Amino acid sequence: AQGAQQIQLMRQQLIRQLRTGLGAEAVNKAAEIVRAHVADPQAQSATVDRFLSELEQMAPSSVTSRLRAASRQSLAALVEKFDSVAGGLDADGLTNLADELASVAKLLLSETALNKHLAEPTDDSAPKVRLLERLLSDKVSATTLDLLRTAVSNRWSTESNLIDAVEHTARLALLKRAEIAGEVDEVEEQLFRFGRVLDAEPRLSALLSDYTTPAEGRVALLDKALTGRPGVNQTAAALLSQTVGLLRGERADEAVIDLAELAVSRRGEVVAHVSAAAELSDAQRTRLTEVLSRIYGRPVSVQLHVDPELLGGLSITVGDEVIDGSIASRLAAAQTGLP
Amino acid sequence: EVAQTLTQADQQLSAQGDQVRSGLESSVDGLSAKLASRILGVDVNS
Amino acid sequence: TAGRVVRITGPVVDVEFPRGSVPELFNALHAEITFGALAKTLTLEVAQHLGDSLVRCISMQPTDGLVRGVEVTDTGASISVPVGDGVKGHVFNALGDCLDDPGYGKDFEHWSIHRKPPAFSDLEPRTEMLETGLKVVDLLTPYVRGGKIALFGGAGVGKTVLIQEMINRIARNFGGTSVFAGVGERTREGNDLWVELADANVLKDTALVFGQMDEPPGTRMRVALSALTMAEFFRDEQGQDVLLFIDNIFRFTQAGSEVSTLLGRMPSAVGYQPTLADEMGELQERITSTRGRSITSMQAVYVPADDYTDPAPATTFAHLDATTELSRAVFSKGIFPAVDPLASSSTILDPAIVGDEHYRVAQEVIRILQRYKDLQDIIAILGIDELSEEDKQLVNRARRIERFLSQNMMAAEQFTGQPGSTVPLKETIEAFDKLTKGEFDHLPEQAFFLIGGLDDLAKKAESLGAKL
Amino acid sequence: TAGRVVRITGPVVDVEFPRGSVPELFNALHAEITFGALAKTLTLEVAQHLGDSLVRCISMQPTDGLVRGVEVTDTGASISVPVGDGVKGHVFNALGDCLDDPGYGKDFEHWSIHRKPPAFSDLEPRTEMLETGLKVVDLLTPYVRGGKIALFGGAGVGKTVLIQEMINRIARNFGGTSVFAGVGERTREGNDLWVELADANVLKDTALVFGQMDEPPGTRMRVALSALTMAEFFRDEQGQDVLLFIDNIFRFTQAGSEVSTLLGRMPSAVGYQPTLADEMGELQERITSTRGRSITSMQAVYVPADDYTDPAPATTFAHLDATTELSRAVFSKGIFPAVDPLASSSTILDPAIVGDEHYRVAQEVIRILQRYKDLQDIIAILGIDELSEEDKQLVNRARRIERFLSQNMMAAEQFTGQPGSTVPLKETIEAFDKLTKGEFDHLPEQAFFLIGGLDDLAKKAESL
Amino acid sequence: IEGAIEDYVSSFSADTEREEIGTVIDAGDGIAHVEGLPSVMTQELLEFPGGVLGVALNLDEHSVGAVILGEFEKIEEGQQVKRTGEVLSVPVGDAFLGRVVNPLGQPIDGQGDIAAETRRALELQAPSVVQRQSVSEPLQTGIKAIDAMTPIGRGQRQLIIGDRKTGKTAVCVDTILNQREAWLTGDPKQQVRCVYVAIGQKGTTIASVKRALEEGGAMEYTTIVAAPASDAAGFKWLAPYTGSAIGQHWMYNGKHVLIVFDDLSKQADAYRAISLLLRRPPGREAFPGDVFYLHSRLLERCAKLSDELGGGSMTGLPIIETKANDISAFIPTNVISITDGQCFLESDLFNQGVRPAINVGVSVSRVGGAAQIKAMKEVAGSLRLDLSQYRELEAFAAFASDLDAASKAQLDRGARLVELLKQPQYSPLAVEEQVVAIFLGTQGHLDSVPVEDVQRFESELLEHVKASHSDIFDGIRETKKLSEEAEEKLVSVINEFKKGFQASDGSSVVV
Amino acid sequence: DGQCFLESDLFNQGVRPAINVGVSVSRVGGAAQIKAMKEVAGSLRLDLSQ
Ligand SMILES: Nc1ncnc2c1ncn2[C@@H]1O[C@H](COP(=O)(O)OP(=O)(O)OP(=O)(O)O)[C@@H](O)[C@H]1O
Ligand SMILES: Nc1ncnc2c1ncn2[C@@H]1O[C@H](COP(=O)(O)OP(=O)(O)O)[C@@H](O)[C@H]1O
Ligand SMILES: Nc1ncnc2c1ncn2[C@@H]1O[C@H](COP(=O)(O)OP(=O)(O)O)[C@@H](O)[C@H]1O
Ligand SMILES: [Mg+2]
Ligand SMILES: [Mg+2]
Repeated sequence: AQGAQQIQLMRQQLIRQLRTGLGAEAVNKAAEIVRAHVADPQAQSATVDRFLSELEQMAPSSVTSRLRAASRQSLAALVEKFDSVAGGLDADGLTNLADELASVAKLLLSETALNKHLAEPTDDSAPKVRLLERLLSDKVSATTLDLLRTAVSNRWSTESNLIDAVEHTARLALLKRAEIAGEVDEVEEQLFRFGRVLDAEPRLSALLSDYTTPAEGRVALLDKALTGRPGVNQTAAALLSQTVGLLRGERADEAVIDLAELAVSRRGEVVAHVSAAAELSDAQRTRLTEVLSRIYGRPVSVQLHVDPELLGGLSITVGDEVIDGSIASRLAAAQTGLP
Repeated sequence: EVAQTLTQADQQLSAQGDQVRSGLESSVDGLSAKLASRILGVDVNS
Repeated sequence: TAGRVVRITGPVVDVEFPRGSVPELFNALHAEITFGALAKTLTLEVAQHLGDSLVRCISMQPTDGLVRGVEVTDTGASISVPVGDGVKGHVFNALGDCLDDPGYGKDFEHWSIHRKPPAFSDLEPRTEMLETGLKVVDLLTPYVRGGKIALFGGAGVGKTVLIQEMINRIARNFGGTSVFAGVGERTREGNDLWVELADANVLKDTALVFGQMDEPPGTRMRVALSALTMAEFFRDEQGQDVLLFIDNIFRFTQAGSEVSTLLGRMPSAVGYQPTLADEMGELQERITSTRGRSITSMQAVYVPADDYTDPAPATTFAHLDATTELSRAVFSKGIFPAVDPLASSSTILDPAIVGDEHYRVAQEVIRILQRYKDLQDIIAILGIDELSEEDKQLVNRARRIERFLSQNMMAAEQFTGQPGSTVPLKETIEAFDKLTKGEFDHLPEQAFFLIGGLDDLAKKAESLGAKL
Repeated sequence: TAGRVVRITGPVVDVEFPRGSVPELFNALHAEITFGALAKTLTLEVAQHLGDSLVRCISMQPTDGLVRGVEVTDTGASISVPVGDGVKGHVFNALGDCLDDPGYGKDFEHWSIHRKPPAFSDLEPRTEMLETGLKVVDLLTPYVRGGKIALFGGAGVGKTVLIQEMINRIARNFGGTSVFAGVGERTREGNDLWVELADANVLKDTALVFGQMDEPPGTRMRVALSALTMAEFFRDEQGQDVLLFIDNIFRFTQAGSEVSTLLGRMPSAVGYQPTLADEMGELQERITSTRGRSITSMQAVYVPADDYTDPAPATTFAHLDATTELSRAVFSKGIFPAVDPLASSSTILDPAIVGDEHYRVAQEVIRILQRYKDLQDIIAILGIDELSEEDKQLVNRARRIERFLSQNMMAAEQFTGQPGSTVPLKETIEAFDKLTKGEFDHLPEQAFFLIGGLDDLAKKAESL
Repeated sequence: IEGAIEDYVSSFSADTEREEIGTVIDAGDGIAHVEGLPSVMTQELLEFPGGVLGVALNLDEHSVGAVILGEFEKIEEGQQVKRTGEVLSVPVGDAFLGRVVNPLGQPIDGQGDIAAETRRALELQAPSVVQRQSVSEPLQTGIKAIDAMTPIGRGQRQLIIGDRKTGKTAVCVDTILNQREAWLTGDPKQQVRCVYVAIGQKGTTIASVKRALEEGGAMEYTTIVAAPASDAAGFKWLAPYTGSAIGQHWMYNGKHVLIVFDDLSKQADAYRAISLLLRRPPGREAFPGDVFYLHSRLLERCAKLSDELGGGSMTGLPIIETKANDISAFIPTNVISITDGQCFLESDLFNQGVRPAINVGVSVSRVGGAAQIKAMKEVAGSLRLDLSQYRELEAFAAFASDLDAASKAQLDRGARLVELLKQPQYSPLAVEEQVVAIFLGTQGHLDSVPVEDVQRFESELLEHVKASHSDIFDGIRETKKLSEEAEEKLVSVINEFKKGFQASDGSSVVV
Repeated sequence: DGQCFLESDLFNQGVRPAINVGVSVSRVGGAAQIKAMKEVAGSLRLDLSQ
């Protein structure tokens, strides 16, 4: 009986080797076939359309991460104060305010001890206000006085949080002036393209990210190499130059994508980093935006990132949640699914 | 007895696997085509 | 796409790569030391991914002269060693480079030294005695052909002499291939073994892979994997019986623990790495025979400070079919091989395999030696006169038995100046059956010291004035 | 004002609260595990204030299935157990939840398990004897009222029957009650004890609190305090004399060590928690006599490696007043309770506490038994013939004494239908004085099995 | 077999779904830290690319520490990690009998798929203190020493603790083999289903154990959960829980289960490795603060259920390897505290020929006589005192002249009984045969026999009765007691056999 | 390549050099001796151990 066991075991192991091989060559040939079939644009379009239908039939659902309750609430109060006060400010006034805020943030970053003293939480903000107005009233505007007083009065977990709050207020003022000019979409697209190209060439991004080197040289590098171009929005250029000027302990591409995220969130929308092997039709884009908005309720600003490696299909990531329709992902699942 | 049965089983198993490999080769294309057809949500005539 | 060295601390190097170019774990990376005196090419094995595109690597060569920021190249694969019949008769290092003929084997097929062990369904227990001619081994620790044999013991108890003896007795007439892995041992011993194999004409059939105790921890970690890869190729591709000799396997674990804290891992009990059992298990489980494919492996296992409870030998014990445990106490008595018959074990020492008579004689010998061990303290304090008559008779028998388990080995001729001997298993069983029955109680115990069979016993008794 | 989980590492959970809502140390918090298979309400005990509004807590239940960010509710008080007469006859866990009837006692008065010992003034300067009524215990190892008794004994030695006997005597003689604290309790043994107490009809006089083997270390650390809180309510509020059983106290110590390790504290000597003495003292100092009422404790003690100098037993014995060892040898003889009169001891067996007559009688009994034990080996090897005449006389007297230390116990009625006896202390003293003097050596040995005082001895002698 | 793969491909299909993802932020030594996955539970099963599996053990605001259960070398920074929304669980059913599976319930014996009746989470709570009843049914190991001196009941946890090469696996395998007759009975109240968990053993050792079970026909009712030495620390840590889950599925359906853990010390080592790699605080012997909890929650799931829950039971036989016979080490101390009784095996006894090498002086069973049948209770009553007196007197072996008659008789009886408790390997004895052998020993029927012959005598006599006087065994088995008439017939049979028996030295054994 | 174990016990009792023969050993052995010494001292260490 155990000899029968042994011979049946050898037979079954031969069977298993057969199955494993057959499966390996089968999946390889299937990959070749699909890649051959997906070369033509029509297959790409049809895959996108069917996946969009699948998303349409999908049912809806419900759902700054680094900051915490105190810091998040203080920043919310600061942005509300800005919305209230700087609403009537003029575009040139907005640029002046942004420049003053960036200069103040640079001063705080360079002068660590003053940042500590101004950032240490305190129930009574009167001393903080007194020191801030004593040191700044000389070289800032009244609206800047009010914004800085509001920021310092509130609470933050650490000094870096205060620096981030000041930079965020300046960036949001720049975005306010951008929307005032009516080119909000233009700056959105420019920022996203800049982030993508910066991610593509990590060498330049890392070179910029070195805060050890004086920031004037790096911002000049950005101006002459990338930010200085014919088709570059001036507002986006200024925002990116400011962001790189304040870079410290952060990598440039991450900062740029965060800039784009904040800019889109300024209108309340949520960015959906769509990925596909080819650009979609305008009707396809509208359908995608509508279906994603329905799924997540809030309007969604779809951003297309072409990547031929998906072999057709779409991959939509938003808020740490991903719907993966990529054909490459399906092929990987099929391969790993083999016995 | 079991030793002789096992050695003959091994050699005939090698022969059977060898002759099965060719039979598998002539039929893998259809299996791969069906896989690629159903993976894409649409039939591929290839 | 190349990385650059960020941190250098002894054998551990941190390397930063561009996003998306981070090498896979266990990949081989190359760095250059250009300082003239120590110029060389470092091979680094990726040990960890630290995040932010940094990898922590173990260097295979000393990092002296290495500089921060130097280019680091990724080979895209693990460390690989040459495989095939060509490796026979040649000496390699952990990286696969031939030492006797530098440049040899570069064109051979190369196999990665990292491999999964055989599937559980392919494992068949091995139960077949491998007769050696050593009385103690054949009687009380019968070795298994295609099984796993270990020689445990502390420093300087005869592990290497016994490994060389087993080479002489087994590999000298082996019909297959032999692989000797020198893991973190003396270079002088490696040279002596190379010369001995060349003289014995066994080298032609043997592949030697050496990583000495002067190598950095990475080389001592990976040399065993390299030799094991050669053995695995011979088992799975050439389809021939393989002899795998490893000395000393404990050095693999020791080298692993040397870098454990530099790799950031909190130490475990007795200073060992937390992953001792897992790394040992992977390596050991690769050292096995599979159905129809034989690897008779013989490992020397060093017992730190003679402490058999130490986690390294204790963890190793579970991986063996037969274990000859050498004792410092037996060594200090002049008994060689210094085997502790009460502590050694064999999985095939049962009536079903070795037979009723062999098992009976072995059990009787062990019982007598255990009783003698119990009576040692009484004899030391109160003297032997206070023992019962049967206890005195048993003590005499046990002393003669412990002396007779001693044997003059060929590999020991360099020390004793006395030629070795080989005792057939049947003669061993008959002789120890006679001993346990008291058939040799009239001979002086000195007649039983470092001899072969009963003929040698009669000769020595004649030389001492006795006669059987 | 509710917190949220931020970190989970086994039973250790970090919880963040708003600025003004940080719970006090040892407060009980409630989180929820909603995963269907493992759904439960998780109890966390605040162990440290990490700062930045973060607290580190020990989960009283396994955290398997817990998610980061789920709400955590502060209950405003530490672990509180139900008290009152209603806890008698029921089984509770360390958190006060009734196990034999879930939801039972949820409306009772609830007392925090973290309480201070009686104030220095409130303590009784004079140590008092607890007259149990058992001849061996009263004579050789008298118990201290409000003190601590260590219990040692293997399996099948009457340990459970002895516990039942003490429950009976505290319930009947003193009109008191019992609380059993099973620290690191084996579930099988806990079920056995519950069923046996129900069968003995003494469960009504006992409150069982089980912190079982398969719970995280926090519950095993706090179960002793829970049971002690029930006993403290019975003493201070009900004005009763309580008997508190702890099995095993060493497991309370070991759970404390495990919790200390989980919180990252550096281990002290031999790997125990740095505050081992402090924790043991906080537990033991609450067991005492205050304002005319006492909690007496009998505690099973495990000695690691039989090393009495080990930090755990070394700290525990700093608080133990008496020792009672149960012997396989005595039990095999049929002597119940199987107390070892030579290995057992009491700290108050001194003339200054129990008087000179009691001390003299007990010392004479101990001397006779020790001499008999010395002669036991001779008797076993060479037989009683080789013994001297004085040796034979002493052997007979010692056999009669060692058999008169046996007693018909209250808890033994359910086994041997005969009811138990309660020998007054003076009666026991005089009876054993007479036995030692040699005023009963003529009577047969069998007449000394399982009887009370001298009246029962006379009756059993007549019956033979 | 091409049809086999054709069926899978024709049946294979995938569908997109809103998935929560994280990214591997670092990886090393079998651990991976993955950011994201905000809603991941503790102990949730995560899937990394290439079908790699991990368990989320360490959750903080930054990342999730995950133990990778295999193929860790495939883990890479930046890889996408998906949550499964499920804690660790394994399939369970009757199809697992005779199969070898890994700690995930996946067959590793190469005999095809396993039809799972259902799935069971590995961390389902043990039966409560009110869901149990007293352990009162014998679990016959077939080993005379255990069944007489430290009896095991159904639902008990009997630790088998000893140094290496003392016979612990031998004892457990003998128990499993002894369950063969109960299995053949066909009655679920008598049948015992066996689970053998192998942790950290080399694959060939597991193959040898399976071969031994095959020889005795035990694999018809035995399941092996194997986590060999090459497995990841995750599998070594989880295997006992997988075996326990299968056993619990059987236990809650009124069945009786015997689970062996060979051995829990290797599981403790694997868990310590995981905890240290996750930077959890170490304590004594570098173990985490909850290793005792590990083993205690594992072993409290072995229970005897009440009749309200079907009355099923699971008996645990954890194995512990001590070093230098130091039972006061950390893990031996914990497991000894947890279990109901302990069988201490010793190398010195083994080398003395005392096999199984159980030290009856220290071996205990807190359940005790409640787990024995009435006959065994009667015959085994005197064994404890007899052996204790024998060990007391053994110092006087050569001085029997100096000993009074009672002491010399005690010494001779003790030697006879020590020989009686000896048993060959792979030879479980039925309870009736054990009763008869112990009766021989304790009733003075071995006094006339030479010591060195006792064993053979015993065996031969047992073969005689079974051949000619099987009514004695019948009576004992059906009634579970030794009747007066059966006892008299047994005495007469013993005396006649003694008439027929011949000692090794040749002297008669009569009277 | 071997060691000479010096013991204070042997030194005190007059054995100077206090080499503990039972545990002291040379891993080169006879190769490190001239032929005459190897001839007259082949088993000396084992003889003193015994
Ligand atoms: N009753 C017995 N009679 C004879 N030999 C036995 C007996 N029990 C076990 N042995 C033998 O003793 C040796 C050790 O047995 P086993 O491997 O079961 O023990 P162990 O303590 O589990 O060992 P390990 O540490 O290797 O896991 C084996 O050779 C086994 O055959
Ligand atoms: N069979 C033997 N006969 C005589 N001497 C021996 C024998 N085996 C070992 N020795 C002595 O003990 C020393 C230690 O042996 P070796 O095996 O090289 O060390 P280790 O046991 O540490 O590997 C040898 O160099 C030799 O001098
Ligand atoms: N006074 C007594 N009379 C009759 N039987 C007793 C007496 N004391 C103890 N026993 C018996 O001894 C056994 C002791 O077991 P148990 O009560 O569980 O204590 P332990 O936990 O020490 O074993 C009981 O089963 C009981 O039957
Ligand atoms: Mg050596
Ligand atoms: Mg084993």
